[PDB]
Amino acid sequence: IVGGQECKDGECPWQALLINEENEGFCGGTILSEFYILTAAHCLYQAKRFKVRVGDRNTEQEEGGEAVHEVEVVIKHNRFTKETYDFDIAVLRLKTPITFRMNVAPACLPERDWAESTLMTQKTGIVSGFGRTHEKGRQSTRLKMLEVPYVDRNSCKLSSSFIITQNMFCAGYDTKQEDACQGDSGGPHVTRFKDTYFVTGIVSWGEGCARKGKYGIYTKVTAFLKWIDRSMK
Amino acid sequence: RKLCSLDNGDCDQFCHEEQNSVVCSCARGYTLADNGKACIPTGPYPCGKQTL
Ligand SMILES: O=C1[C@@H](NS(=O)(=O)c2ccc3cc(Cl)ccc3c2)CCN1c1ccc([C@H]2CCCN2)cc1F
Ligand SMILES: [Ca+2]
Ligand SMILES: [Mg+2]
Repeated sequence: IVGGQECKDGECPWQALLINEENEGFCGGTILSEFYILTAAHCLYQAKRFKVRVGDRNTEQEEGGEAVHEVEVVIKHNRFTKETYDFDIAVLRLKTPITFRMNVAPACLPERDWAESTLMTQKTGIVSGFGRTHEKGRQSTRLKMLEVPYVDRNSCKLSSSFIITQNMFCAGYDTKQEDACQGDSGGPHVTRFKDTYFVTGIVSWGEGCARKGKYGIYTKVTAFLKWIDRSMK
Repeated sequence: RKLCSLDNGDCDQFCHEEQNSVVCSCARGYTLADNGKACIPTGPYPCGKQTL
């Protein structure tokens, strides 16, 4: 995350971190329930074997609430292609259930029609992760969040060098230096409605980070609600 | 602005229009309150709530 703020105690409890053999985060995820994590399909090629960490806000210390979970089942969208980044979604079933607590809680899955009419029409959403804090830099040791305006679909298509499919949406800023970045992929985009946060996107891709005239591109969760529901059953 | 377009039908969460009236509902882990509008958590860690 470029710009934005630290996630303070209990503020981003649905954040999950995918960690490789070396115990380093390489992608984010969203806690959906005690057994399930939402992530980006493209993250599944960035590590041969990986686990999921929850409850972490600082990769340098032990806060007492961190928990590592092994993955039992990886459910990747079969239509995902590296070429277009379309269908950039995957669900992970964990071997053991997540114990909810301070800094560990699921984000709500909304209903489609309502999410599209009421959540996606809000001014902003919130993106979070342990990703780079500058286009060129190392992964953040601290969990960060950033308020990102929803971007008009027309403006986003005009701004993009590549096709923005109906499974994608844009959020962020035209010129202001704030955006998601490398390592934030797969992480949560949530939208607040009456103090309840609903998952609305998956950090997917961007032409660099916080570039002028470019926005962050997210998987449109509302397009996959049935698929997610089936994957969880 | 009418029904669900009028301040979300006064629903805490999901708003649907059945017939010509508002029907509220909630995400899993919540129960619809007796007033048929508010959503009440069933446990200490309901989805979408910061743990503050
Ligand atoms: O995601 C990134 C960039 N990597 S990043 O690590 O800086 C990054 C990663 C994820 C981001 C997510 C958001 Cl929301 C914002 C910035 C990001 C920046 C570099 C270029 N890139 C990228 C990936 C896939 C595509 C495909 C689509 C059609 C054709 N190919 C296009 C891209 F530009
Ligand atoms: Ca820690
Ligand atoms: Mg920009």
